[PDB]
Amino acid sequence: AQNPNCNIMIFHPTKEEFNDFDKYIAYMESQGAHRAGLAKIIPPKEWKARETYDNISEILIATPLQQVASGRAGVFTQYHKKKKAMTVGEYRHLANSKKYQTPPHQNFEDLERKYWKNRIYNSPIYGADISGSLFDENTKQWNLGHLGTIQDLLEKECGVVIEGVNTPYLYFGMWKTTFAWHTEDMDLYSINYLHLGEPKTWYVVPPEHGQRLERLARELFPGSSRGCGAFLRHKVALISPTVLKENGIPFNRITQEAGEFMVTFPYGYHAGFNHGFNCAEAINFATPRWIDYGKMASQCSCGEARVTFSMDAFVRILQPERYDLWKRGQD
Ligand SMILES: Cc1ccc(C(N)=O)cn1
Ligand SMILES: O=C(O)CNC(=O)C(=O)O
Ligand code: NI
Ligand SMILES: [Zn+2]
Repeated sequence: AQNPNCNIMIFHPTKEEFNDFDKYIAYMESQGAHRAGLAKIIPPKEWKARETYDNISEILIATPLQQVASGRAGVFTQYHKKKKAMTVGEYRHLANSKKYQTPPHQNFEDLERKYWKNRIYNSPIYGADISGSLFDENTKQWNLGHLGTIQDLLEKECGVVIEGVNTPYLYFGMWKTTFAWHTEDMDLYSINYLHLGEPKTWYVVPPEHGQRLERLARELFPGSSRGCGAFLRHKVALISPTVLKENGIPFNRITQEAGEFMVTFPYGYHAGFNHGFNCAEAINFATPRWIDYGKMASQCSCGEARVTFSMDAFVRILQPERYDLWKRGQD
């Protein structure tokens, strides 16, 4: 078996290898990449996402989210307090202000130490889940707005015909902005391109060990667990690498820099944080190997987790028994 220790693999496709997205994902998996839950892909040197990022400042963040933490440094939840709209120009200025800017640090490891030591004592503002794309329309390779849709994958594999669409989202981050432990909706893949700015550090649990993380989460957040059998779907829980190590949870970490892609694989739990002002673009996608994961995916039915329009059809077709109770939570 390839990659039995479930290490995060890093790929360097040539421009020739970068033409066929599906084929390269399949290649990565032939090398065992999916066992880690996360892979890095460094684009060929000839490739560019867009010519320049001039005027990005005009983009509106309609609902910036202030990420307020509760708990202890290594085990906490965050809730999102909605703030007034601001442009990316205003957001960038805020990110770079004395109150919010990245502190002096020696290297990535020093900054990681500072993050887990001090995260809960601050409330950074995240510009998350903004529908849109920053890829040039003339970028033909790995353009996250030009991928085959999940609906077409389901149609090709299963012959089913469903409503729904599948578009990218933009994420504007600053120092300490955080994504909580989660898998994707319906345990889909995700792909994430860091367009510009400071790095993003990722933590990931191998899919074959995801239930170990769930078990620990139920122990660490017992009230949340009683409220919902799938509460990690709420995307509010953080657990530090130190606490994961103390509890024997297998995981890996890696830092993504501007110009790099990350792919998360079905049922690969991940969490992380931003180093400073940056902009990422991400979208969910599917492959034939995903279908079985979609069938098995656990759902939030307490009503907390956000349900996109398109997820309805996935649950309806892949999980018809769950559908009625699940939509009872959506509506
Ligand atoms: C605590 C918890 C959260 C989410 C899930 C899941 N399978 O989605 C399971 N257990
Ligand atoms: O970049 C972020 O803030 C969160 N991204 C993801 O969880 C992802 O790409 O799957
Ligand atoms: Ni994700
Ligand atoms: Zn729930």
